[PDB]
Amino acid sequence: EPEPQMVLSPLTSAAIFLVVTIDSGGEDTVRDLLSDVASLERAVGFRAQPDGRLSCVTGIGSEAWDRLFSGARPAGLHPFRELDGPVHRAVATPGDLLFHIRASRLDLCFALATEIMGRLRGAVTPQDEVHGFKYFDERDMLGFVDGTENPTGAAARRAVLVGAEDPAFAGGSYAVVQKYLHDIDAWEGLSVEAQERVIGRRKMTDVELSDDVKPADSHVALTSVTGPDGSDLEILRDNMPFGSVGREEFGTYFIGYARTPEVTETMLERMFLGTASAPHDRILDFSTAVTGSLFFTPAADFLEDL
Amino acid sequence: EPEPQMVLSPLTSAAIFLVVTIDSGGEDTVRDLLSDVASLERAVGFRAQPDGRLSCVTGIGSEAWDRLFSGARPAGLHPFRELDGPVHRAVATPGDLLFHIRASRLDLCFALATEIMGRLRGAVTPQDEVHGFKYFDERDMLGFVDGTENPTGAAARRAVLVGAEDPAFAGGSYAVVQKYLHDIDAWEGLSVEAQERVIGRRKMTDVELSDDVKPADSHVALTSVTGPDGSDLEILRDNMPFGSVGREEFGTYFIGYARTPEVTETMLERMFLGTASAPHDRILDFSTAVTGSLFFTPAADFLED
Amino acid sequence: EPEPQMVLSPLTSAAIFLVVTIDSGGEDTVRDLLSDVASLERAVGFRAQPDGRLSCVTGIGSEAWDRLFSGARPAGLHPFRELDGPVHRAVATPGDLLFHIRASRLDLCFALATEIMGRLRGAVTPQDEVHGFKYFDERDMLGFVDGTENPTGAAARRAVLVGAEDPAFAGGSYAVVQKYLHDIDAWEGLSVEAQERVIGRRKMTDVELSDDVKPADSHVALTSVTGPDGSDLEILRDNMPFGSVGREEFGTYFIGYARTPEVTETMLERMFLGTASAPHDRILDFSTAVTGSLFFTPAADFLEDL
Amino acid sequence: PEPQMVLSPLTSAAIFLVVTIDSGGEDTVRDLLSDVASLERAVGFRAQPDGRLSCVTGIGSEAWDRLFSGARPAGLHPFRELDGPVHRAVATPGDLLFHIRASRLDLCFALATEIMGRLRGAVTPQDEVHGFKYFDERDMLGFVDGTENPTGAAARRAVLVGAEDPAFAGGSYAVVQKYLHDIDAWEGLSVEAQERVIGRRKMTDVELSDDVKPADSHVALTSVTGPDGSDLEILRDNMPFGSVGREEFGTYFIGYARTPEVTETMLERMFLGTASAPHDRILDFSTAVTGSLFFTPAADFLEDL
Amino acid sequence: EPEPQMVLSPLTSAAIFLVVTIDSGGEDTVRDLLSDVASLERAVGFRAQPDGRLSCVTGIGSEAWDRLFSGARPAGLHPFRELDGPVHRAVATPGDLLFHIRASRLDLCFALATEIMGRLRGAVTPQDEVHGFKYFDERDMLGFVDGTENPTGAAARRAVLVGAEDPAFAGGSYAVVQKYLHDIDAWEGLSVEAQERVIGRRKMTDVELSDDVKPADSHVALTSVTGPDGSDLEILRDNMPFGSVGREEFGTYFIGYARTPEVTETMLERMFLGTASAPHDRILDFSTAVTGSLFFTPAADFLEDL
Amino acid sequence: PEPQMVLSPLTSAAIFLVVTIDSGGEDTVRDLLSDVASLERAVGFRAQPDGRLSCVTGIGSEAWDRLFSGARPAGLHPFRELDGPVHRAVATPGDLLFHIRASRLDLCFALATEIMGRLRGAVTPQDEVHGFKYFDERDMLGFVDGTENPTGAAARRAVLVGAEDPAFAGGSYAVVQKYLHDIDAWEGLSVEAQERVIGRRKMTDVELSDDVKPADSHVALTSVTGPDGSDLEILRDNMPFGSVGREEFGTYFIGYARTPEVTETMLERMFLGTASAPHDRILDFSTAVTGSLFFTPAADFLEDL
Ligand code: HEM
Ligand code: HEM
Ligand code: HEM
Ligand code: HEM
Ligand code: HEM
Repeated sequence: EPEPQMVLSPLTSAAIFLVVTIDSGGEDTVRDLLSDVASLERAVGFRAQPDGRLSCVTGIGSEAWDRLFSGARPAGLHPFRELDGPVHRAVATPGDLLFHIRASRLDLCFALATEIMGRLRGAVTPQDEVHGFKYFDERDMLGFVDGTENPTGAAARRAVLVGAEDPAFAGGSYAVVQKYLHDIDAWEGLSVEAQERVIGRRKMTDVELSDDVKPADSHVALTSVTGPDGSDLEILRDNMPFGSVGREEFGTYFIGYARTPEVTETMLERMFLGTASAPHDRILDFSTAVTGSLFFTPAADFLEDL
Repeated sequence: EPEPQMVLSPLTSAAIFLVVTIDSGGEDTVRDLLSDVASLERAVGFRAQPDGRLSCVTGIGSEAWDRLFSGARPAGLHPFRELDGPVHRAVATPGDLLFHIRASRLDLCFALATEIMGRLRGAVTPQDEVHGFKYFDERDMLGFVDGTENPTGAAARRAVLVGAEDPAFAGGSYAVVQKYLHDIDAWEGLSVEAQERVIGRRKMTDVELSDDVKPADSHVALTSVTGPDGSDLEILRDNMPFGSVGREEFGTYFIGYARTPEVTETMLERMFLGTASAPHDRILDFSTAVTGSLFFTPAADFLED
Repeated sequence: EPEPQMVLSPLTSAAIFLVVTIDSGGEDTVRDLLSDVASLERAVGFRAQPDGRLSCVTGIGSEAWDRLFSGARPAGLHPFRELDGPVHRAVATPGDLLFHIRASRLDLCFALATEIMGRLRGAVTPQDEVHGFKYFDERDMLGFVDGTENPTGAAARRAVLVGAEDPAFAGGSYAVVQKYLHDIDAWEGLSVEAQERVIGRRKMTDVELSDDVKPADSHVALTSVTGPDGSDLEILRDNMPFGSVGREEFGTYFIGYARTPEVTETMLERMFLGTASAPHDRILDFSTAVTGSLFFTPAADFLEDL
Repeated sequence: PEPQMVLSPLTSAAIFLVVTIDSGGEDTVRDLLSDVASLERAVGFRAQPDGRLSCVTGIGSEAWDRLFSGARPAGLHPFRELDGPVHRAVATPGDLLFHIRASRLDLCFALATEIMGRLRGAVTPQDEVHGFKYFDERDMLGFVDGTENPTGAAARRAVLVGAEDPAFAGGSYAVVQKYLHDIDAWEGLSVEAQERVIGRRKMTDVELSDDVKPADSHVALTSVTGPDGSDLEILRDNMPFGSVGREEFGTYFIGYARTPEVTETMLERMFLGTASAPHDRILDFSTAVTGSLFFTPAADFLEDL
Repeated sequence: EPEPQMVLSPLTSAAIFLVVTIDSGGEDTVRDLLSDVASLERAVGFRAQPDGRLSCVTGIGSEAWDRLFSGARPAGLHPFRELDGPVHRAVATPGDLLFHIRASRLDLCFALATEIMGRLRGAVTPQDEVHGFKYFDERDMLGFVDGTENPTGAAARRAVLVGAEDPAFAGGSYAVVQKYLHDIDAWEGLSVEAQERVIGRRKMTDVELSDDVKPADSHVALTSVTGPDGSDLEILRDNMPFGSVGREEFGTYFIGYARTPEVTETMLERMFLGTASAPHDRILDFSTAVTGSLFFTPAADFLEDL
Repeated sequence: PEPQMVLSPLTSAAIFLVVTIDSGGEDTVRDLLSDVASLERAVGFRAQPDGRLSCVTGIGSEAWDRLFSGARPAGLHPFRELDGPVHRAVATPGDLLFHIRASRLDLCFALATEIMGRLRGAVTPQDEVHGFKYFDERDMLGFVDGTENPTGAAARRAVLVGAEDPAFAGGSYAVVQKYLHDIDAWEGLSVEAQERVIGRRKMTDVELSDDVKPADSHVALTSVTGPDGSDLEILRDNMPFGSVGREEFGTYFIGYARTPEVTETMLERMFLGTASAPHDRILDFSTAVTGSLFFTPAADFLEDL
């Protein structure tokens, strides 16, 4: 192979998501940083082994790709597509670079973020900064276990990493991000049985509701899709809660990785636009998307060589 | 008698500091919450034993004290006193309640803060909310180990908890908070040897500089105070870094507990106003205080009733 | 002076409860063992320090007391008082000796139990043996967090240990054990909101229900008692799940320590016989007591000197 | 093809559940087999990564024929009784095996509860054992147990069906026997005598040298080389269990191998002896009270049902 | 109390023992260091809390005490007394200062030792340096669990700390050190049953041999001594293995603390000189003492204020 | 082909043992080599999983010739002395290397004891070092040590012999050098000067930028690009050691590579210098007192003797 970035990371309990745009003239500064970001990851992380588990995944948007590089583009790379649904909208917001920084402790994330933004001062404009924290039993802001059906091992490699279909960019992946805010008051007004019907799984035990009872507009129903192959289409997610109690913000930061954006984009269409049997994903009646961006996360080797 | 709040907490790596003012008419909602805050601490924390190490310490300001209660006031409770130094200023900012929430993980802090603010929606106005994280070798935002000379065990009990000198309020303590922002660019322009001269200890090994070489305007020099009998006056600190990379905010949230505010206030006067030997604490040449408040943290029993 | 047993133990995640009767002629063998039980706890436990957290608490029943010792009896010691409620029955079952063994691992518990019983074979007859385990995040078999409102530190010392009121036995405590079996099918038939009404706290978050809403026949309602003093009366509980899936046994092993049995017995009367405003504790509609015994757990120095 | 979790990390707790399928139970069983992987995830995922919950499902010979039609695994037959001059290996009923392992008992128990909940009415329990690791991987006779198990690629090659039965590649054969030990007898031997029974040193777990290791020692009789001269290996995960009230001290034996021929050879040598050894001396202190053989299919085989 | 030094330490798995003599003219350097040793302990240790468990206990010998201080002497302070037995001899070797440094990791021990010896360069001459490590189940070099019968809690405070019998020096203790080397070949030639008869406990299970079978010349027999009341006289031990495989050195570094040396010295006389019943402690047939020193470890306050 | 445990997890304790084979000792050493894997398991198994005990056994050039029938690994020769204008890399005797690592020194010692137990009489100790990692991966000079080692596939490729010497695939080449430091001298430097010697920042471990990194910095000289254009990498596991009484503060260097050409190049650069650098400045505070090269065979090689 070539070495991929740390897309398949161990379970980590803290994250920083940084989205920036590249200012006029910024391209050179950015190119230098990209070639050093792996060694900054080691500088910050190595001394905190082995509990640290610090990783940084760097992604580049469609328009930024063309400013930074010439030659081939990854096959799937385009701007995030707005979805204007009957009721709900998936918005598009600007973002040229993504840093998805993960570790077992927030401070490690922050130390690496500090170093990266230190090198980019003057070249970039911050668009989003989120400090995420996992709840102690892998629960999210809605109180459900979040992560359970993610693929693992070889299945994950198959679902997430670009291969032979675009061989110049093998080891890469496509990341979609959306920042969601929740109406927790509304959510907390449902009974548990009602909430389970929205998600499609049991709250306490995390056992999937049987097909005979799981609503067609439940989240798990609409995000299960089968390919042309008859095989299930999979993504790798690492959703993180965030918020502020003083400003009444409670949020889920969605990030989904896939070997092609077509998979992630299909799931999004089903959620926002609905199907024959479902107006839309019921989870969107409690969750509003306020950002939306798409990035390509190259193989590690690609970045080293600049 | 009394169970104190969890003022002497184990080392914890995450904190939420929440400072609020009480709206007119809010007093009753607040009173109910104060009587329940211990049981919220257990509800959220008990199931995360024993790694969770969740605690909440609740403090009440001088003006709010008068709105909430009648009868005795704690002897030492007054508003934070501004210090207008020749060069540096310690400001005073509004705050009626303090929640000092600590645990081994941020999410536990957040869950408890959510519960508290949920019960207070409509009664209070948030003034400050800070999510702190300790760096992995007890270092602070300036890269120095932070906490080393805090008292422990019986020395800490003696330094922090109100006793027989104000017996109605035994088990209590006085908390001073200041939010500091640092000029990291300036700081990182000093050599390590220069930084050590600012703090008064060695950066990598955390060994105190010897008396013959420690500057008089170093931080450790100015915050060492001896009482009339010649014994050292101590406080208990739990400084936490915080920040945002995007907005270039790099901060230290200072919190100091003491059995009387006179100790904390003296150290502050020495830092801001100087001594014969020292114009001011050199650490203030890299650190600006943007909040300042004083609270009394009652014994736990006091709140139960 | 006196050093209590390890009644106030840290949280431990395994236990063995062993209840035996003394055969005729067994008294001398039991007396020798009682003087050695602390040294066996060291023999087994010391090598697994400090993770091990092995503790054995030894309790003696009312009629056993008279066969083993002459001199003073602890003031509160009598047989367990059977409760014959309108609906639900707290039975009293034989028990001369209790060994309440706790540790962070079952094998340490088992090792100690093996050594104790090895010395006592010939002289005792086992009546009950339960291997208990912690379930998830301090949850019991009904899926609720169990322990939350126990007292801690000074408050626990005062609620549990005999003092000046019985000075010959200061450092002692009274233990009540009852093995409960649950009807899981019935219980799972309830909505979560209905279950929360039975217990009197929220299931997921373990927040207590407000006075505004807490039923009077909720468990938390009936087991809250304020003394003549105006102060609450507290016990220390360390309930352990146990069971067998093949036999459909799902259980809670209740053990509660108190400085006098009057406290424990009142809570039991409220639960089984009811109050002015509540027939009986609704928890008993899904929980059957099949054992019941009371024991005195002497101070450690009492046992040493035999 | 993805195998089941036969090669598991070291785990300190286990539940072994053996059941028979009632008449008419076959359809309920087939549904459960297709869901058992997702129950494993539901129960286990929230305790990652310390949980290490795994369930291996095995199917007996007669049950295989009730549940499926067409080709059978080449090696699948009922456990063969061994009627030795002194010691006997009995065969007991069992159609399905759930070998559930984790770092904590409660994860095992939660998964067993879910499985048996789906099978209520279709199956009858024959055996349920809750096993625990004892100290430092010791068994109930006080010896370290596991030391010579194969690891990594050697283990993959010893336990997984391959080319020799390609329709069932990814599978394995599990033999289970529940043993009870006569501890009184055992503890009457000196340590040196016990070492001669096992074939290794008690405290250090170093193998006895070939010049002193008896031919009727356990390690001697269970070391078997093929005609090509290579060692024939199995993967074991013996677990202690017991009840102190009943004076029951046991070892639950489970051995996995790519063909039952390997496991069965070792068994014949233990029970029936060799030219130079009447039987395995360990059987003078260990009685088998169960005996069953199961085929543990590749994971994909179960998914597609 | 006055604050004692960390004589009662948790179980720690690494130690450095440093014994030095003070050169002529060294006295002042030494006095400065003694007043700073607690703050060096915090500097080195604080950043590794709470896994670190670094402690240093500082002791002063008889002749050094007179060079360093005027005022009272601790009542019990004298040079270690050589014991010239019929077969075995307890030697006395020079030592003015003892640093007993303990932590969960060797590097913390070493960092503190480096700081201390750095301040004393020029003033002192090293006599003994041992780096000790605990075997993984609290076993010593002879393969027995070592530490089992040590006192804990209040019993330990009573056994080790000076009180009202020498009130000027309350909070202090007396440390005896001896470095032993073992004849492992001889030892390994005994059966386990024979080794158990030497020590007086069971090897694998660490259960004491019963009084009716424990030999009078076993180690546990000769180091059990009762005071006038018939109460056991106890010390606190923290023996540490050490060794060098290339030089065939396998050793136990003995350190025992007591409130008066009379107790420790009694046990030593019994071991080396024997009694009416026992020629000498059989453990000495496999263990040779090559050092011997006695130190007083003052209360921490005493060192602060010089 | 199964390698030894060259690529180990991070371990915080080590023993390095170097011996020579006495005349006539060769049969004894051959026996031990065939058992050393089973001794690693005897001692380590019971301490799973925290123990992480591993033993890597290396054989020198002249020992190879005395011990083995046929072909030699391509790269095996005696360590070549380097006689630089200022600093000298000495070559010292050593036939056998045991590189023992674990999370705790007692496991290391136990295994070392057992090995030397079998070898007493047949070998002569030349060096024995008990190493321990500082609490944040620091070496005796106070710098983080290990940061740029390769990982995973990159490491597998830089360390393990492949098809270029197919009889010995799975093997590796180890160079050891024991270094003693002049701490007094080194502590005389400012932090900025020390950073110039190493080529990275002290506290943060960030590499100095190319326009500030000296050419005689350690990181500068031990960066080597092949004829390939690609970086040439070794795998290091340097361990501090020492004795405070004797004023010895040391770094035990061990580097593995798939050919010694890589390690030897870096050594020439350090000791003999380049176009723009007299020698590695680190050698101005570090004296090598040993030097040997060994071949560490595949595990399978040793098993079959
Ligand atoms: C708005 C906040 C979101 C929350 C709180 C959330 C939460 C959840 C939860 C609780 C599950 C069930 C457990 C699990 O398998 O992780 C789940 C499954 C999943 N979610 Fe989401 N989700 C969100 C948004 C999204 C989006 C935007 C997508 C796709 C673009 C997505 C894709 C999935 C997928 C594919 C599954 C698994 C389906 C399967 O079971 O086979 N999620 N999510
Ligand atoms: C089936 C047997 C039992 C189960 C499963 C059970 C479970 C629980 C649960 C879930 C709670 C709420 C959380 C907490 O521990 O504070 C609780 C509280 C309590 N239980 Fe029980 N319990 C049982 C039997 C008993 C018995 C037999 C007694 C007394 C004799 C008792 C006394 C208490 C007390 C005093 C409280 C706390 C009330 C307060 O909030 O002040 N329990 N129990
Ligand atoms: C009856 C209870 C059993 C006990 C307590 C027991 C115990 C042990 C112990 C202590 C060892 C040595 C350490 C090790 O390598 O794990 C061992 C090795 C072994 N046992 Fe058993 N065992 C039992 C039954 C069985 C059975 C029924 C079989 C095979 C059918 C078996 C096969 C093996 C094998 C293959 C080895 C490794 C031999 C080698 O060193 O190459 N065991 N057992
Ligand atoms: C080679 C030196 C030594 C070794 C290897 C050794 C080893 C042991 C062992 C294995 C035990 C039994 C377990 C325990 O309670 O710790 C023990 C007990 C004891 N040792 Fe030693 N020991 C040594 C030297 C000494 C010396 C020199 C003394 C006293 C001056 C001493 C005093 C004791 C005492 C007081 C006990 C406990 C007695 C009681 O059981 O009530 N030891 N030692
Ligand atoms: C006194 C002996 C030594 C000390 C104290 C020492 C210390 C260090 C330190 C602090 C680093 C920087 C952090 C890192 O990347 O690990 C480093 C890097 C390195 N050292 Fe050394 N080192 C020593 C000897 C050697 C020797 C003898 C070699 C080679 C023969 C060597 C090869 C390397 C290599 C290859 C690197 C990384 C180069 C890169 O940055 O790409 N070291 N060493």
